Amino acid sequence: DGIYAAFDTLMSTAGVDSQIAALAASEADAGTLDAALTQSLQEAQGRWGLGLHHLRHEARLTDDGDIEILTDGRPSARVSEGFGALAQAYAPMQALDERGLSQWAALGEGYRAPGDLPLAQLKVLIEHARDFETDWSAGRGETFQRVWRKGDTLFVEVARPASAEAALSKAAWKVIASIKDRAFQRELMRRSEKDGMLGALLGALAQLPEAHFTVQAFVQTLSGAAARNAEEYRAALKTAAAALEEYQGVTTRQLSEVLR
Amino acid sequence: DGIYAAFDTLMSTAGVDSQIAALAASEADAGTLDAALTQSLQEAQGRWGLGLHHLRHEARLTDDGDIEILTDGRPSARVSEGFGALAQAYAPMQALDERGLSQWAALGEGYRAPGDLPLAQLKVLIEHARDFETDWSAGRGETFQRVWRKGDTLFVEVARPASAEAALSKAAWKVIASIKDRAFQRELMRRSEKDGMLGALLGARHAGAKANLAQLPEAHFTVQAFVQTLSGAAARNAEEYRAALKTAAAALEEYQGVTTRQLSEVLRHGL
Amino acid sequence: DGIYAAFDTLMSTAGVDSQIAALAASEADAGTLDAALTQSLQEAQGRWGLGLHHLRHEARLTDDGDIEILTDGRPSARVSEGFGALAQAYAPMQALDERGLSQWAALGEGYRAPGDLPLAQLKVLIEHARDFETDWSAGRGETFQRVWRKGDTLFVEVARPASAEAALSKAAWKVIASIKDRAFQRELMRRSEKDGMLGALLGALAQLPEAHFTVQAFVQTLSGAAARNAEEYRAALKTAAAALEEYQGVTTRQLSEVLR
Amino acid sequence: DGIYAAFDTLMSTAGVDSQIAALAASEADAGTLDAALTQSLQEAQGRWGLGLHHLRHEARLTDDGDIEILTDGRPSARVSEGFGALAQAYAPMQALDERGLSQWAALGEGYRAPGDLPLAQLKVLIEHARDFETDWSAGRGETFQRVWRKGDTLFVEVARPASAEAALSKAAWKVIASIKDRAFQRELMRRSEKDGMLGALLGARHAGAKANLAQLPEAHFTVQAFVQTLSGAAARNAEEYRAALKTAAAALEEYQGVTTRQLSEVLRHGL
Repeated sequence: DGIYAAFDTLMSTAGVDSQIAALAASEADAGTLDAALTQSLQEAQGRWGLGLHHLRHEARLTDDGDIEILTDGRPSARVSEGFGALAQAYAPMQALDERGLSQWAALGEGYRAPGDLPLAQLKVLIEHARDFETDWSAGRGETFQRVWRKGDTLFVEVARPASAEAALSKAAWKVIASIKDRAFQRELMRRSEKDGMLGALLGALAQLPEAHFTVQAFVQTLSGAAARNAEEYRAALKTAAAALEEYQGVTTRQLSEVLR
Repeated sequence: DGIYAAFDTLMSTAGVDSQIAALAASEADAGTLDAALTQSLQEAQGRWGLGLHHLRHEARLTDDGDIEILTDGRPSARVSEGFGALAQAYAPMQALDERGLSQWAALGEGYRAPGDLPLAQLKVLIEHARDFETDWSAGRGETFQRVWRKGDTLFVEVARPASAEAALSKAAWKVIASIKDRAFQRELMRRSEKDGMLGALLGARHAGAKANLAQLPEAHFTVQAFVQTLSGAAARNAEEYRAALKTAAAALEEYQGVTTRQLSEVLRHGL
Repeated sequence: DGIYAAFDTLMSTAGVDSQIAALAASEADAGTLDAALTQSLQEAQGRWGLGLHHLRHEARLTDDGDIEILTDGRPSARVSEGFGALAQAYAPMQALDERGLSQWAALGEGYRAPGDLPLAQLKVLIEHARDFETDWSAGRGETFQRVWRKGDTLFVEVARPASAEAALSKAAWKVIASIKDRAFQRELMRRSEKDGMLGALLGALAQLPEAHFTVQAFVQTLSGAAARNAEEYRAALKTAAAALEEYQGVTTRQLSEVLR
Repeated sequence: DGIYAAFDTLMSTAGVDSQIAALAASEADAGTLDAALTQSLQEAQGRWGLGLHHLRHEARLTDDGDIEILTDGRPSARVSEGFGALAQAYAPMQALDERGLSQWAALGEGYRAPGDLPLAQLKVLIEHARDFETDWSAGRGETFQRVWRKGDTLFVEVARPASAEAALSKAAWKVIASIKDRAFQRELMRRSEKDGMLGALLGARHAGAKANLAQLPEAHFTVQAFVQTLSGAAARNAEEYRAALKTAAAALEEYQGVTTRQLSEVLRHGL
């Protein structure tokens, strides 16, 4: 179950407990496995902060027993090629500004409401518009928020962009601070002075998916009448911010564990 | 030659100067004539007030020298069948409330906002929503309004519902008030108290006038609405929206007055 | 009990639980308090790694209710003048090399055995010499060791020199890594990038005794026949190394607590 | 003049050429004479083998023209009191074992290493210890050794214990073996079998010879030891230590042989 386990780690870098290997162990058929893979990939895309909401992300089993990742049904990458390869495949499809926020609109071509829109106007849009989308707006705790509705589903995205290097540095900091051996810790803190906690931990990388994917956002979804309710929108925004916090903490602790 | 003038008179009831007869006489190719017929009939559909904005309306020439009208690619009627036949074709696809307003949405399936939305909320929708539609207003008399945007075009519809019979009755009231023979007009009013003003007028017309009046398109079609369209940046302008609402209201009033005058001059010249 | 509490913190920087304020609260007389102060000062001198074993360190109550610190009976400093003042008073009496080890001999003038002495020769000196002293020798875990006998007491000193700046940096590292608030921690780690964890913690010093005194050594003492036994010497060396480790850990955790 | 020569003869029993009489005749000031007396007597104390290294030995002139000997600043005897009186003064401060070796330590209170310490351990002590002392060796016959360092000076003491009576007995054996009168020597041996060889010799001496022999310092003092001293770097040299041990042993042998010859030439010249 090598490819299944690799997909499991790829999902775990986004805080997704896909359990794909366990599902394959239960003699699940190709369709059920593909549906689970696609659901996990969509969940992880909602958290990676790549800004590809305009594309349909799917994952399927191939004839040779591999897992293929596709965008809009177009073959994008395969797991056997490595996680860095899949990041390289995703890169040209992205468009990021200096803040790490996606410049693409989730609804594609069409009007986009300004990010500095007053809350009363946003309430009007929520209650009475058909489809709408807002640009990135500043939020609490150095985060950014936006919202868009497609059909009968309202998506609220809260993002704090973060490079993989920063998360690796934070995890290495925590790991170095948590070392029980005094002399070993003093040596690592000494090497850190010269090569960062990066070369401190490594001296004591691309294969690990955490070097390419880290949690940067979270998308919460409302459906039905809840999609047209301001109370539900605010509740979803709060839950999305809390989920971003929780999943970033989970991923940083997981990275610390894997570096230990 | 006759069918083209018949189409022209059908369009004239909706205020459309199609000039199809002139285009036919100019020996224009088929595609141009079908395009002109389709554009004229689509223009007239927004004025007849049938509430069929969700259907695609087309008109094309057929092999046997007639004009065929189609909705959603499905044939509906031929012009030679008569105007009442066209009305009977359009009727089962209508859904009107007690006020004479269409209950169908212009955008089809989807959310429609309530009517009488405050200027602030409607302004937010106009400036920042992608596509939207509102229900009919409460009314300012027998005049109602609604607005919907599709893609890059905003449509403001102002409708004063009126059947062809209602317009003919208004014209009949006008001509009876215009009659200088006081005894004759008093007699006509005495018969009207029993048989309706329209029926009283028709009873004093020529022999077989009812059969000679069903041949006119105005007995089945009349102006019930006016749609004013904005495009581009003006489609997202609340000021342009309210100005277009006023423009459509004034245009509807002018058109209905013109139909009233024409129907009065027809009923008086009858007998 | 301000001066008593200040002396208590001064002893706590060496890991000494002097409890001087509690003793003064029990209406202890001047002699008992002075004896306790002198014992605590000697214990702290054994751990500060200042290399002043050749001097007699005493502490006494003054007529005005202060505490006076003396070397060889000569007034050296007073607690009311501050801990930095006492460090300044101790500084000219010191002699330290590039490794942070004291160059002074604990027995004063006289012969000093080389630090690279073979262990059999050291055993002979332990069993049959009257008084002896060895220079600093390298030991396990980046530590250094030396031994000397005066009269009927054998002292084994194990030292890992460490500046107060390094201990402060290590404590700030631990405190930053232990912060429960994610955004606050990210801000501190960001400021650290520019001003060290020093300005990171301070921006969110000389008055605190930890800025001037930190644990650098430990001295274990044997008496009687145990002073002339090689087994006892090796056991004392092991206990001294373990005590150095334990007290350095205790002081670093205490400094982390006081910076939190 | 007599007391100075008496001190000289007292020193001669320990191999010290004090020349106090010449210094007195040279009219040297008091301080010089006291210093010379003290140095000579301290030199003789290390050869008499009384084991009083822990005491400070001094000699000084007094008001009445005599010489007073002091230990630790306490007066002990005057030279005019006789040499036996000086021996009786020194005796209660001694502590000798059955071998004639002093049980007192040279460094006083403190640790003393066992004797017969292997060359390696003793070498470590010599090179790296500050101050140390060892007990007496097992002996190589009646000759014993020990070593102690104080400050910058190392002392190696080699002792062959012998009372003045023992040295006189050895000299008596020598002179009796030297006697050419075979009948006389056989008679002396016959009396010696009963009264000791020394007593047999003294019985054949002059009248009142025992009273005429107590006036000689050699009846109470004799060479029992030799101390060789190293200073400075040589005080921390094991090779210098062993060389000094050999030097002290040879010097002790030479000194005791000289005393034996002198005592024999005195006993023979007696009668």
